[PDB]
Amino acid sequence: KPPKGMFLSQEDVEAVSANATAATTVLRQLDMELVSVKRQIQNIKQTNSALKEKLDGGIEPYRLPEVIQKCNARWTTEEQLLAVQAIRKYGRDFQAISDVIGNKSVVQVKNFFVNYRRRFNIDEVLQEWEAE
Amino acid sequence: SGVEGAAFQSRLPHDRMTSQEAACFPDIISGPQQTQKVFLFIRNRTLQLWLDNPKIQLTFEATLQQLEAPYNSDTVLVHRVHSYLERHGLINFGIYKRIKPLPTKKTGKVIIIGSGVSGLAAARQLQSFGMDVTLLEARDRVGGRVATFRKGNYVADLGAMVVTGLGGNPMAVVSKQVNMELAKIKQKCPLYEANGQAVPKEKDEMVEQEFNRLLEATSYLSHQLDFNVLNNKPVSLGQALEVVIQLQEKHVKDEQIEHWKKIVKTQEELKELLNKMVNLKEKIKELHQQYKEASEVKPPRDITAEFLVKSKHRDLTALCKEYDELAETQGKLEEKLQELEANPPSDVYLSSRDRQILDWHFANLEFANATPLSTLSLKHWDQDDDFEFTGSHLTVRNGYSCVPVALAEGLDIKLNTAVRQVRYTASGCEVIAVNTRSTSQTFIYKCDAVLCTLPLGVLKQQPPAVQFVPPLPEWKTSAVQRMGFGNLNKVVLCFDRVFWDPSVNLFGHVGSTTASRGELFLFWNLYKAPILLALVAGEAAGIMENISDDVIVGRCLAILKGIFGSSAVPQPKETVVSRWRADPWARGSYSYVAAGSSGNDYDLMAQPITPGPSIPGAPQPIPRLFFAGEHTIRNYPATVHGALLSGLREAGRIADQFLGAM
Ligand SMILES: Cc1cc2nc3c(=O)[nH]c(=O)nc-3n(C[C@H](O)[C@H](O)[C@H](O)COP(=O)(O)OP(=O)(O)OC[C@H]3O[C@@H](n4cnc5c(N)ncnc54)[C@H](O)[C@@H]3O)c2cc1C
Ligand SMILES: CC(C)(O)Cc1ccc(-c2ccc(C(=O)N3CC[C@@H](N)C3)cc2-c2ccc(C#N)c(F)c2)c(F)c1
Repeated sequence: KPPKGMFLSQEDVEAVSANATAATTVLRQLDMELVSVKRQIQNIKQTNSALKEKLDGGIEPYRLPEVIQKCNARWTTEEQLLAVQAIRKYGRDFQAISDVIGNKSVVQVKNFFVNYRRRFNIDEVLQEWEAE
Repeated sequence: SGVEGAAFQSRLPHDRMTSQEAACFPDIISGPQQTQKVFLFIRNRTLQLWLDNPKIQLTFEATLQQLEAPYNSDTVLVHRVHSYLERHGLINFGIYKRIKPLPTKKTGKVIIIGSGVSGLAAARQLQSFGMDVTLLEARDRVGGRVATFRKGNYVADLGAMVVTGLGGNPMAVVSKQVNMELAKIKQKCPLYEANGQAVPKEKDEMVEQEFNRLLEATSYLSHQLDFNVLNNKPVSLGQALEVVIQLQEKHVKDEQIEHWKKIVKTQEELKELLNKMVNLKEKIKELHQQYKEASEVKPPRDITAEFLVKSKHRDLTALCKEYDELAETQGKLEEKLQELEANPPSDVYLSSRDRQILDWHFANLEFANATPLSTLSLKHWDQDDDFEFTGSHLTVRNGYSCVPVALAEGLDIKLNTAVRQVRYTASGCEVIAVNTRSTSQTFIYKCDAVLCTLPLGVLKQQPPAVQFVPPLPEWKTSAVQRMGFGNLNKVVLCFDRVFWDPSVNLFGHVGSTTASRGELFLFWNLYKAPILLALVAGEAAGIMENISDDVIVGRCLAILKGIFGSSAVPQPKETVVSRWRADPWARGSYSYVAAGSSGNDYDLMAQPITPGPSIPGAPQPIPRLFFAGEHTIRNYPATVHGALLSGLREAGRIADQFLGAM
């Protein structure tokens, strides 16, 4: 209804036109609520600027050089044993367990859980992972 | 249509009968539509004839000779039409050659107060109708607020210089009869701020758009949002502007508030993140040592400590996956803070260099309405806007006084005769005037009817310049309290040397305050000779009436020195100064629709007065006291045409009371 770029609700109107002053209240106080923010901005620009000083370093010094170990389904007593222990640190997480061992596919790791499950009391290997 | 163009030019609708032809053709309009469509032809034709040449009287014979049948046929109703039109001043008004000379069978005495256009129009009309008319004018000349200056080859209207279009303007006709040279006026208005250097396009254009945007805004504010009474007082136009503007100065702010409050939602998100990222870099520095430590334990090894290296190596590559996501997701957030911190909501509503130019756009408004916007009714100030003429606004190049004067030829005008008292009663009226030159010399005019063109200004005067006996009824007087009589004034600067730009008609000057927006806010050349007019409007013009002549021609020259340079602008060969509110035969410039008035007041102002009965128990008399001029005519106030129309009108009205039959 009002021409383009002109702003007027019986709300905004009735409020610049109660108390013979309450126009220069509303217009000349919002910019007080505006300055209060322009400072909160400043707080955080410093607060964050500080944390950005703590990250100069990156994590470049701490990156273990992750090599590809060409997968396998030869399930060594070596790897077999890591697996039980991994079950115990991890459970479910077929990925981590395979990430640990160095050759499965969550395929082959999902395969031990069940297949080798008979022989290594994996009941009591996951019953310790529900408690610690 | 062409015959319908005469209806338009006569301010009537070609396709329907008016509420007023109905008046006195209630037969035709009650009845069948064929008869109506014929009526209308005759009406419009008869007009077209008069118009197609208005410097000679159009008899009934002439109108019949020129109608082809089937309209030629109803010979009686063609008479009926020609007579309505003749009376009500739609034809055969202003200045003509009379084919039928004045019958000296004169019939009724009417005293008309004032030789203003309102007056002279009715006067000539009434005398055309056969009637003894005498005009009583306080001034030493005719025309009143049509006031033209002349010394040597210099000429300039000190009131009333525009023709607000010829499209349905009666003055169109008059200007044919008087052969007044009218000249158009060229759009271009260069504004010059307090310094003397022009405003540029860009800015100039910006503010007009804003001005206009701002007015429309008030109109919405009024008609739609209904902001028509802040605290049992009617609302000024000016008040609504102050409000509209203020809400534009709000918003502009809340715009900023919402933008910075959008930045913190960001900054504060990236903080909640920089924390996850610093604390990971902790879990990482550490976990890594542990994997250096357990990896140090060189092999062969038992499988619990092979598993220790194996497991810590996974867990460290987990966290570095994790922390790397967090620093994609970080520049994702320092991206958002370029976008926002880069282009912000707008700084301000209006520059103080702008709100200053905007003040000049308002001064222009205060000028044409001849009043402070403080005072204009919001609901009603523009009520005359549906009726504005077509055509370009023109200016009277040869001095507008030529018209009054023309009109006054052949009329009993008693000049310097200043009505002091108007008495009116059942049996007739007594008007008591005095001579202005000696106040003591007392005159008495007896008549059947008084027509009062006394200006609204004058009518308002307290204590009263003119006394009504008996007094005017509360309703009429109340109307006068209510309506607005406004004010403007003019400085007339006559030079030898055409120093402004010839191709430029008019150019503003921008005042430094709001309070001072009116002071010489505009300058106008329109005359063959080297004359510039300096116009004063608004709250200003009221005050500039006090400041001496030389002082005003001061600032006149000053702001011309600015706009043009001390080298270029002479002293002026001749000067003159409006000052209308002080002139006592005026008390101002023209009417306006004060807040709390409506257009209805203009109709109350026209309503004639009918006295009490002579001998109690007598029959209800006729009306004795009538009213014309620009304050009476709600569709055309504060104009020459409106005045002239009001006169045309009362004359018809008076005739119908005192000669009824044609
Ligand atoms: C500065 C100015 C500029 C204007 N510009 C324009 C314009 O550009 N275009 C436009 O269309 N209109 C304009 N007008 C309006 C127009 O001039 C008038 O509306 C018009 O002349 C009104 O005629 P009137 O007959 O109503 O009143 P007036 O013409 O004032 O005449 C009334 C007469 O009554 C006389 N009188 C007053 N008191 C007494 C008394 N006590 N006894 C006896 N006689 C008395 C006066 O002296 C005067 O002669 C302007 C007016 C002013 C002041
Ligand atoms: C607009 C600009 C450039 O400022 C010059 C200009 C042109 C026409 C008018 C005008 C428009 C409409 C009207 C006009 O018709 N109205 C509406 C009725 C009443 N409200 C005035 C009158 C003028 C005008 C009024 C006073 C003087 C004087 N002196 C003048 F020369 C012209 C105007 F006020 C100013």
